[PDB]
Parts: sequence; structure tokens; C-alpha cells
Amino acid sequence: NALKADFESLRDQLQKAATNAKFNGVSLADGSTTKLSFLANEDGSNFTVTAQTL
Amino acid sequence: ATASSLNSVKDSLQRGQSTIDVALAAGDTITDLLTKMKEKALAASDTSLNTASF
Repeated sequence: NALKADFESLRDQLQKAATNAKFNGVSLADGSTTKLSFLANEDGSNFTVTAQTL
Repeated sequence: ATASSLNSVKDSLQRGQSTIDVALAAGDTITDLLTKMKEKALAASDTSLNTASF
């Protein structure tokens, strides 16, 4: 029972660490968006990277 | 009489020089403002900005 309660506790802290991963309102691990397309060139070309949900 | 009349033609050509000079003096500002507008729209095209910076 103690190991089980510890397992639930670490699962809760893992969920909190996933929720708190964001920089200035955007995140690549929380899963808030499928991708973020960063700028690549002056013509509006985009350097996309798909978000990796955690 | 023709040689005396030519002075008004010289005056008109010089007035036109001054007019295109003023037009270029404002066109420099227009090109700088267009470059800043392209700067803003280009930075705004990125999807990683939060709603406030956008």
C-alpha cells in the first residue's frame, strides 16, 4: 500500500511537471498545440517543429 | 524676345526639381515605414507568440 500510494504521488507530480512546462504562454511538451512554426526567412518561410507531448 | 522668354522655362524646370526633391524627401520616410511594417507583420507571423505580444 505504501509503494502504491507513492506511485500515485509521483504520477501526480509528473502531471504537474508536464503542466508547468511552458515559456511565455507556449509549450512544446504540454500538448497545448500540435506544432509551432518559427520564422525561417524574410519571405515568411517557416521553421516548424512539431510539439512533442509529455 | 525668345531669349528673354526662356527664363520662365528655366524657372519651371527648377520648380519641378524642387517638387521631385520634396517627393523623394517624403518617399524616404515612406520606405522606412514600409520596412518597419514588414518587420512587424513578419514577426507577427510566428505562431509561438502569446496573444499579448501579438
